[PDB]
Amino acid sequence: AEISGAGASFIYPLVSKWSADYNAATGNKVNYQSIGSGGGIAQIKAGTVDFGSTDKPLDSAELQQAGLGQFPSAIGGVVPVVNLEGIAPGKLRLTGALLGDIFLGKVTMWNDAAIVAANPGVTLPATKINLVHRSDGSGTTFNFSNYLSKVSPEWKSKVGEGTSVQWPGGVGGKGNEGVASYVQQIKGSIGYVELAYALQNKMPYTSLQNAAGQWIEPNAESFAAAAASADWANARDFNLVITNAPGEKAWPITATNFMLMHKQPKDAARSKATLDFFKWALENGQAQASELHYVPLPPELVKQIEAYWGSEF
Repeated sequence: AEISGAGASFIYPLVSKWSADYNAATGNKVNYQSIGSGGGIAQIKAGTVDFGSTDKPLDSAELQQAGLGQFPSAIGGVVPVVNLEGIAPGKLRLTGALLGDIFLGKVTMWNDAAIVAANPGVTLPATKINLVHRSDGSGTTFNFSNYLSKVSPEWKSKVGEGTSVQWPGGVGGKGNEGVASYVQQIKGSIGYVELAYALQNKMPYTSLQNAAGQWIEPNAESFAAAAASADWANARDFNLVITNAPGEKAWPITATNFMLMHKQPKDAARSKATLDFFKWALENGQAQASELHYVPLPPELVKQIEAYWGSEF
């Protein structure tokens, strides 16, 4: 029995692993196309897939208009990644305001006084910062630009947030893989990817300062610390963005991937089979999530989701 899904590259490393493990355990096949959140929303609204995947949650008004249900799948994090010589992953430090100024093109050199001051003892080149951003409609760009809007008033007014924004500069890469590839190809570059892409490529991601003023390294622990303040119980359709999370251990660009399905499917058998996969992922696929440095959904959230499936589908 075969289900089809498409969307967010943010969750693709996890969906791929779950699909292989779910097949071993049940004999069922899950097919997933990594095409970005914009692509995911478009394909599910076109009815070409059984599920769409996006890291930008849709609001209740949009879900009602489209006849869709929405639920989280797993929590991850967006991380700034760099191509700098002699920098270990996590070593480079940026505040949210400084990261905003870099992506705005206000801070254009690696030896800019703010970068040097935040990184004592780090050797920085006297070269241009080469920006890399997503070219496609992206949930990773949504969570990144959403975070930047909260910590940079100039970013909020000039660029704002969304699956696509008007980037002041840089090159555009397709998908998280395309941003990773461009960062590897260009010396002195800076991009943003979901943590699993920095880890599989052995790329230097940066530390970021959280709203509590602590220097944080992106990992399942810091993502979980950010997720700990999420009020999922009071969210409608799980519409909640968890960037700039409070508290001492939170990674400031923590994000949730969401799955989208039709509340009244034309194929009841395939829709039931889709929910069969997601129930397995949330109940039996937590080790796989932790292994890839995602945060598996906690039990109360899984209960809320299963109740949502019951009432909406």
